[PDB]
Amino acid sequence: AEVRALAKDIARLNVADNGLCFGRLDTLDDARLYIGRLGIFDRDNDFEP
Amino acid sequence: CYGRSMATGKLVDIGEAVGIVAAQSIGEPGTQLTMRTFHQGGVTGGADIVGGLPRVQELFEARVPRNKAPIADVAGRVRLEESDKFFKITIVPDDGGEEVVYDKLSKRQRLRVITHEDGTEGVLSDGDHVEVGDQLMEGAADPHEV
Amino acid sequence: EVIAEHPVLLNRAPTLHRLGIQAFEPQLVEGKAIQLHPLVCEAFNADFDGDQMAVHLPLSAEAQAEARILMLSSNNILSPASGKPLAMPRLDMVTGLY
Amino acid sequence: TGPGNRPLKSLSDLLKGKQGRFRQNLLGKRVDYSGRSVIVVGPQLKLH
Amino acid sequence: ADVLVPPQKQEILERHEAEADAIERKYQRGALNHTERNESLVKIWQDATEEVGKALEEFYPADNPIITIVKSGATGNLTQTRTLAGMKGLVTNPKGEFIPRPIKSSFREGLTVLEYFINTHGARKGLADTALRTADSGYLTRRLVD
Amino acid sequence: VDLLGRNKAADEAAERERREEEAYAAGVLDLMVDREDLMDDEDHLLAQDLIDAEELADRFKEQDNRELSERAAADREWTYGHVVVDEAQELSEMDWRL
Amino acid sequence: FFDELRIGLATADDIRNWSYGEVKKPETINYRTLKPEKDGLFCEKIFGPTRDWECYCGKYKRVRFKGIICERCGVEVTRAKVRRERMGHIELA
Amino acid sequence: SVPGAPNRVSFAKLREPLEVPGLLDVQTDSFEWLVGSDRWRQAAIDRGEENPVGGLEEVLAELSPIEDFSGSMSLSFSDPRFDEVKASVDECKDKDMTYAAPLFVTAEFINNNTGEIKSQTVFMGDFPMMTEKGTFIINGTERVVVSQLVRSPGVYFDETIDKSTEKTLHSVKVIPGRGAWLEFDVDKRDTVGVRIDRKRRQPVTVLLKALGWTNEQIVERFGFSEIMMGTLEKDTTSGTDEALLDIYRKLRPGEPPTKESAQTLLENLFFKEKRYDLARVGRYKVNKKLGLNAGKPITSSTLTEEDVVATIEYLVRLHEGQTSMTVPGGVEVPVEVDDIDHFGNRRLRTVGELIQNQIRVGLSRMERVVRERMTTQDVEAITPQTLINIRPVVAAIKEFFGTSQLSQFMDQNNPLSGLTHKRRLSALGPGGLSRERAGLEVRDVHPSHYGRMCPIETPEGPNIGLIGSLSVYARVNPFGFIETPYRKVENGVVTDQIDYLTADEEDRHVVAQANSPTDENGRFTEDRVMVRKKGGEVEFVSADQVDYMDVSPRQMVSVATAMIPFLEHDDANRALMGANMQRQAVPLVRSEAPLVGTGMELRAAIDAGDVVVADKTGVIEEVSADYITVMADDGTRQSYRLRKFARSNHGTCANQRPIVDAGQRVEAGQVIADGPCTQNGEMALGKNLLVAIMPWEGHNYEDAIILSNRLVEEDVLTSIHIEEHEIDARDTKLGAEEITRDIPNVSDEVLADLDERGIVRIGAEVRDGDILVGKVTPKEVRDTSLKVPHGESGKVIGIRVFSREDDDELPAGVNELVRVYVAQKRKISDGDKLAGRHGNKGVIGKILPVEDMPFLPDGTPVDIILNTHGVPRRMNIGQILETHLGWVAKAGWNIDVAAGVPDWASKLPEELYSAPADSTVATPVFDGAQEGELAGLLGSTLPNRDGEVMVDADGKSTLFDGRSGEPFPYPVTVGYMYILKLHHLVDDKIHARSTGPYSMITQQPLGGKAQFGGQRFGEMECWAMQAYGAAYTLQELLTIKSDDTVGRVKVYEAIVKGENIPEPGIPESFKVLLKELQSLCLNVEVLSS
Ligand SMILES: [Mg+2]
Ligand SMILES: [Zn+2]
Repeated sequence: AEVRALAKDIARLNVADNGLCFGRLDTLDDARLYIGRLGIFDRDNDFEP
Repeated sequence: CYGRSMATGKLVDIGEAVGIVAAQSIGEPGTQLTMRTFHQGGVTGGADIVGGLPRVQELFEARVPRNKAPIADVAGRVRLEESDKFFKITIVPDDGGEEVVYDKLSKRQRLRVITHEDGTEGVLSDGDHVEVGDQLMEGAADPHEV
Repeated sequence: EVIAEHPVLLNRAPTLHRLGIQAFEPQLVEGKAIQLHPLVCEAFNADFDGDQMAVHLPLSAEAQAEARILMLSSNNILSPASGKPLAMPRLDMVTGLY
Repeated sequence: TGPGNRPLKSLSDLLKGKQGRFRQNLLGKRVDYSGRSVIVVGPQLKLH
Repeated sequence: ADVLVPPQKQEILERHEAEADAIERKYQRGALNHTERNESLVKIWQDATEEVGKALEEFYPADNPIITIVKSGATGNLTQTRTLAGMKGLVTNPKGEFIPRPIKSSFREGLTVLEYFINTHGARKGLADTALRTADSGYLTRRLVD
Repeated sequence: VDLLGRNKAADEAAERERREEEAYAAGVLDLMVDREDLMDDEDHLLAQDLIDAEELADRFKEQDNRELSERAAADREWTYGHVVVDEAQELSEMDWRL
Repeated sequence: FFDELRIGLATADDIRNWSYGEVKKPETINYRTLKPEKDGLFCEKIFGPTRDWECYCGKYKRVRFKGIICERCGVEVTRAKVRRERMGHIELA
Repeated sequence: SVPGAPNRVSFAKLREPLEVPGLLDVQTDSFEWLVGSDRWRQAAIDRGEENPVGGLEEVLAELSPIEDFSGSMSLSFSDPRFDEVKASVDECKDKDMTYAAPLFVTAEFINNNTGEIKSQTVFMGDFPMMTEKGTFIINGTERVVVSQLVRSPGVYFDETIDKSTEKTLHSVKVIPGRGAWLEFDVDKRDTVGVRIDRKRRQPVTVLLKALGWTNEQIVERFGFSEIMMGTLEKDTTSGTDEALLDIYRKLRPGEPPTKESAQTLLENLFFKEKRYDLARVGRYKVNKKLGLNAGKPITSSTLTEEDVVATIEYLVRLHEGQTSMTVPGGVEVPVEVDDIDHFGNRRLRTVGELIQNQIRVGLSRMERVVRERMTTQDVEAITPQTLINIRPVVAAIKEFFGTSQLSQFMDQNNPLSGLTHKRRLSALGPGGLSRERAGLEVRDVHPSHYGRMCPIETPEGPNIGLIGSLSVYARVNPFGFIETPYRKVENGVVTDQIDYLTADEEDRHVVAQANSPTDENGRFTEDRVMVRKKGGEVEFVSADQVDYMDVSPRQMVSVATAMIPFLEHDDANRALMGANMQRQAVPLVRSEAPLVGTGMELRAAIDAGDVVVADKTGVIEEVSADYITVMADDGTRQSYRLRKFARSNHGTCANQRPIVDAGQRVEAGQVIADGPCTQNGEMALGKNLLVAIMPWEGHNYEDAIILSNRLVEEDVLTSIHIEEHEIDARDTKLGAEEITRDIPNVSDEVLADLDERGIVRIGAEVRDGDILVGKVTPKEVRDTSLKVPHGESGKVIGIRVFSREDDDELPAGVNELVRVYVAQKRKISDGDKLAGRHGNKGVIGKILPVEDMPFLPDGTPVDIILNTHGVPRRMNIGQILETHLGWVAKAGWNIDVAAGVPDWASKLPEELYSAPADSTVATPVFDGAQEGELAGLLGSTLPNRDGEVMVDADGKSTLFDGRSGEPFPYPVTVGYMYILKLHHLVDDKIHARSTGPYSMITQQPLGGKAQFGGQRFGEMECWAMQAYGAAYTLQELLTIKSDDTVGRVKVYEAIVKGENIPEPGIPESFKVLLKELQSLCLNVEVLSS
């Protein structure tokens, strides 16, 4: 189970290596939302995307 | 040529069936290796790295690897171009006089990495020097090409 | 009289390597369980929680010589796969020496 | 074919078929002068 | 008396629990997919299990019999010691996936009903897995012998 | 292709290869220890109880896993989930039929 | 002991030498008291005693006649079930 | 609830809202339904079921009427009646008879040509009956019919990955109780096809037209999906007649069609009840899915065109990826795949239903013969008796209880073994599954098993996962689905209302854990609660988001699992091992209830049925070792016969001993005699032994166990084993076999024990080869006496003889039959397997003298020594918990409550504040002695006779070395543990062979201990010998010892004559090959080089 989970994570990261970020969205509240192939979150900041 | 016998610690004797010993020694620990999923359905588990018993089966049967990595036919200098999903690598041989091209290398497979002692040269890139039989793409080289 | 110095082959299936069969010198014992040396268990992959073992009797002089020379347990201390010691202290012995 | 819908045997089939010697059985034999019993720890025994 | 429980096991867990909460929070806002949320929870709880194991190793005296057996090379692993006196950790679905809810209890403390029920899955799966692995091992061994 | 149809030939060679692989897998299974001869402390699941010869033989085949972009483009009879046509006015009626 | 094994193509003389007698009668066994026919596929004088120690005419039935030839039958009654290992030949026109 | 149970203080902190039901109700209720008993009828009519119908009534109503082509003759059946049983259970088991009752049904014949009726009672045969113990007695033996798990009839949708294109494809199949299958699917080319009765695949539109649909109706009902329109437009068939003809051709190839049969074939195939039905459970399932026939009750059991159309629409909607579907006029329902492993789909064929199906087959044969022989008799005189043939029905019943997999010999190893056998759920058997079907997948534990099938119990052998055990609180629906009880919960307060939910019902709600902290009225104290969600996902939810709660923590476990103390401290693997080992503990001469156990031993022992329970209140009148007399207060007198030294199916002793004395007053339901493994009415599968946890000189290395000689001297682990030897005398082509005291060419001393009949006298000691009964046969006679097999011995305790001269019902050809019973006391010996309840098992490696064992400071020697290295790596630390508590139970405790109760004792019920020595305690599996409570109780133990405490607060005691005499340098854990003597004795595992019988099919030594065979020398053993380079030994093994007959005999003679063994060579099987090669004119020659 652990080996397969880690292998799946590695393969997903390798696939996402090419063209990580598609674009950006500006919200009417003046926020920013980055759209890409992977979900990257700041584990040190309450997992803010 | 065979040399010291592992069981007796002395030079192998004439007539010893080293072949069966090697077969048993390689096969007995096979149960410790990772294997293909035993679930009947689902997607192919070989898409993710499963390099355990299946890899040994592939090697001993001399079958073409799934993630085949082309090898350099000639030593020289590498010049590299990239596209949306394909690489276009070429080797210019220093002592040779003809460019050797690899034109259909998918980008879903990564390039080779050097990891030099102190230069930290990292991934293969234009201008690097490659010897004969070096792997250009990160993966598994085909035994027949070698 | 007849059992003295007559080797017997002990085997435990499945036999995954040559050290799954080994020659031993018998000793008549009271009871009906086979007394196995603690050190060879790793070779046999045996645990005394109900495991059984088979015994074979070489008859011819050549077979007896082979059992006494090639197959005797004291001559197979090292594993053939890697040469590491196999008949070596385990479990209680390791903790005692430690 | 004659009696019943079975072809007549021939010498070559004695060599081809699983009967005879050439084609193995791949199954273990049962051997005389053999026994089987439960094992217990003989800590006092010598290695041999 | 000698199956010691590290005093830092209640803090570590709650700390990581907070992180888990945060993940669920981000999942409620739509910043996370279900599978990716489960992956994040699995990573967080793996980190928590590693921390609990380190704390258990630090706490135990050098002369404790339970740790003495493991450290002497006689039997077992620190993983088994953690499962006994630390926390059982993550368990797998019948389909092989990790269950994001860990078994925060330990066999020293005693598992709850649902923890035990979910633990039974992989326990029964291993019985068939071990039998199946021998088939592949024997296949490769017979090829090598031939 | 549709008007002429396929000759519906017989693939004897591949069938024989599959038969030989299945026979080898069955021999491998027969090579394992049977329930009657088990020496373990207690009865337990054996490989023969869970896997058949055909499954084991298939388990070791190459089982090519080409990508869809490769799998579909090489199959004249592939049915796609969606079709996009730019400059569609240029297609002939037969192209629309296809 | 032997070290090599060879197969050649036998000439008619070699086939003749291997044989103990001609199998001329195309019959296996009779019906009354199921006695094999003479010169048949189960003939006594070519292959040997029917099962053990009994010649075709029956006048020789004693285990002591290890090296005796029955005059009328010509059967060389012998131990070791020779008829399972002794073979014949057929001359074809 | 037991009036006269012994006291056993419990550590349980939760109050049980529901008591454990009758454990073996699954058998008794099912059989009572089958025969339509009065109790079953009263129970069912009170559930809401109107006009209940029994199984026999159901099959007879299905059978009747039986009519000819013209419809002039009719035959009907009604009122199945059962007479008194022919013989008592004891007499049935004595005379090899079947415990059966005559069955009578009234058959009415009607002849429309005259209108005259002729009713007549028809004897339908001797129906085997079920005892109060839930077993069937057949031919003197006791048998159990195990409940069978099967996929219930209905409609099942699935999606699978195409192995060619990797595409996902959807399919559906309609599974009826009987009749043709109907399947629909969407292929890799997005074409909807239908397979009728497993024939060739064809477009679904063909079937739709076959049902009378026109293109307009198809394009109206469908057309929401383009794939259906494509299939319709790409179909080469138009018209109902055209589709019916095509279906006829694809169902009945070659034969000429006709309009007369075009509609009739389909109508008979799928819609007429006499050939197709959903069995009233498929109908319910197909109504619940697809939202069809909602509201009104199930009226007809057959399929309908609406069902087919709804199935097609559901399949297409599922392929399109929709989640909600609404049939025109039906209720909206979800669109989803069906999990075949879910107990919402798997149902249970109980014993009654299996017997009913076999009766149905027999009645079908009877219907065929009746239909045949009405035409061959004068209609003006035919009567119900002449038409009826009861040979087929009795043949069917007799065959089901004989050569059937589900009817199995009762597991009489011990009472718990039989009790678990009765509550067994077998997935295999006729109609269950086959070797070609699911392996790994079907053996998994599914989330829906919770509270219905135990996730731990399963046989160790090839049936792991395929055979399970019913949970304690579970029960079967009339449809056969397993329900389990739950408490209602409202507004966050746990309500006392109990509802039996099926898995399908349970998936729709949220269920909270049993161990929910609640106030006095049931309000949850914690704001958050641990719950099970729909998909079997465990979650933490708000206290007000719960609909149901578990009645008890024992909900998910079965009897044997519930009998494991401190189960939650053991890993699932070792818990399974302990549960299975509890099932194979041999009864001991003296029984002893566990010192520390669960509150399950008493109820399990009473429900197993091996303890004699007083029928009604009374006064004991006369007690003997053979019978007990009770003078009831109602004036009736009861006499209970006790089984003494009776042989179990497995060869164990089934002695029953009274536990009451004359003049005692006994309440109804009180236990008056203990069974094989009970003390005072509760399980006593093992013995409580003083155990020290330590390695000892290596004699307990690798799980070996060291036993004190006391266990041999005091018969602590001694057992009684009884074996049965049978022999028959028959007719022959040359005469008959005769039995007499005379045997030719034998000594006068070998037949000394024989009596006038040539049978060994009772009480005679018999050993290997001793004559039991002498039998002489024609080749001037030949000796064929029965003799004791190799390695067997004992005392002759009983003889049973049956003879044809005395009208005994022996089988054809047999003239006489004799059975001799030999009993032996087996002491505990080296190699015998001992085990605890926590999966700790090992063989006895050494039995030390009493003075060699480590002994306590007062001089008490320990009884057993267990190695330390076994516990920590197996996560079965529960065995340690018990070891501590078992000590606190042996030596009473007294909590000091002077300055208030200690903090650790705040949860203990006041009854646990103190107890005397040799006290018994109860610790349920998931609610019992906590770690802190046990730690304090260890420090609150009473002093011994000398006024000192040996086991300290840590549970350890200073032990003196019995050999050297010096105290061990460190304290050792000492306690009392309950251990079992398992039925894996070395006495019947030692096997040896020098020479013996050979298989005439291959001339190799036979295989088997009872066949005196040889050990297998496998191919891997050949490889191992090859690796050694031991050519001579390998050749000797392969040639002399197995195959070569001439070499075999030659080597035997050489050994017995003291000359060196000769050289094998030129094998016979090589000579045959050489002669075959010569036959092909190949001059094969052996070269000397
Ligand atoms: Mg074992
Ligand atoms: Zn003669």
